[PDB]
Amino acid sequence: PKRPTTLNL
Amino acid sequence: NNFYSVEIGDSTFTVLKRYQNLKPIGSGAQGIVCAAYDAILERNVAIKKLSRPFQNQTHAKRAYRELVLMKCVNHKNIIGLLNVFTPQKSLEEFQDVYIVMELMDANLCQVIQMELDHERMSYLLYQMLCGIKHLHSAGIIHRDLKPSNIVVKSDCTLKILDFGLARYYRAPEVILGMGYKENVDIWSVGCIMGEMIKGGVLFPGTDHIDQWNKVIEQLGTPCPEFMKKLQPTVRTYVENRPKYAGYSFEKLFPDVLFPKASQARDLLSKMLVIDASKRISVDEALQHPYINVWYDPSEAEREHTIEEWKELIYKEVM
Ligand SMILES: COC(=O)c1c(Cc2ccc(C(=O)N[C@@H]3[C@@H]4C[C@@H]5C[C@H]3C[C@@](N)(C5)C4)cc2)c(=O)c2cccnc2n1-c1ccccc1
Repeated sequence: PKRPTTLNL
Repeated sequence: NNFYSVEIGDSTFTVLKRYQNLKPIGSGAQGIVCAAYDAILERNVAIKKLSRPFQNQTHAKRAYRELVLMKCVNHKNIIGLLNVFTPQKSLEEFQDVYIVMELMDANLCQVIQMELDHERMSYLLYQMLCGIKHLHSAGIIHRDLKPSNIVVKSDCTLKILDFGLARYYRAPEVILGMGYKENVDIWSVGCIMGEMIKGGVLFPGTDHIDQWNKVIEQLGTPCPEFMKKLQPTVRTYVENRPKYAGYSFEKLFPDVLFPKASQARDLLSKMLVIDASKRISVDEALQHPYINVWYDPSEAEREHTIEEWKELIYKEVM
């Protein structure tokens, strides 16, 4: 539940 | 008047005025790609100028296919068509096709080597599977899925970039010239997920020949039961190769590498299967524990002359 909303590039 | 020109390296982009500040982000053999700001949608887009679409029979055929497929597919985990245009005013002068597309932030190469938790690992794979399932429903089987044609955004969204064929990540049935089915793409997803964990290409074959070696070296020789499916001229070479016994998946992907874990290992051992008839399917992969956490039903469910291709393509553009 609650999918990630940030990814680190 | 509606168009203006900007030089991008040796290429001249002549585009609708809505597209401003073109900067190149990459190039393929299909053509050159710029990010632009679209003033009318108030967001950045990708603009692709097609490389000599009517150069010959192969270009035209491939330009036409891309145009037709983009127009039919529509899904949040697949790069979408926004616009298509040409600056030329008649079929006679028709030279250039521009395809305007959604723009993401990076390809998967630069995210794959970094340290990913299970939640971001699993949710990117879920989105990848959603995009793949939709492609398959439209009768499109990719076969060329790799980190460089999967793209991601800083919000952890993911899109599949294109439609593939029609060599590190390619399935056995493809490098052996066999038939393939839908779950040929599951192999590639396994190779990618396997890469997300080990931190490096699983089967970095220096050549097609070294490629099958590295596969069977890691995974073992395929059973009878596959050779029997092999065409004679290749059935023999494959058969002549030295017998390689396989490691285990605990051996290939040990606990030392994970931040679940035992789960990503199970799914992997179900995707990275040489014999496709034992390889898991997209629908099963989706509902598999390591993946099913994100589930949402609305996301997860001829020859011609060059002039004739040019006419067909022109219709698509107009
Ligand atoms: C390498 O390109 C891709 O992986 C790539 C990305 C990710 C990305 C998107 C944008 C950038 C990028 O360099 N962005 C920069 C930021 C944001 C704006 C555009 C430029 C320059 C800027 N100043 C403004 C900073 C990098 C990767 C797409 O979203 C993409 C979307 C549609 C078509 N092709 C795409 N390609 C690509 C693939 C193969 C060949 C040519 C293009």
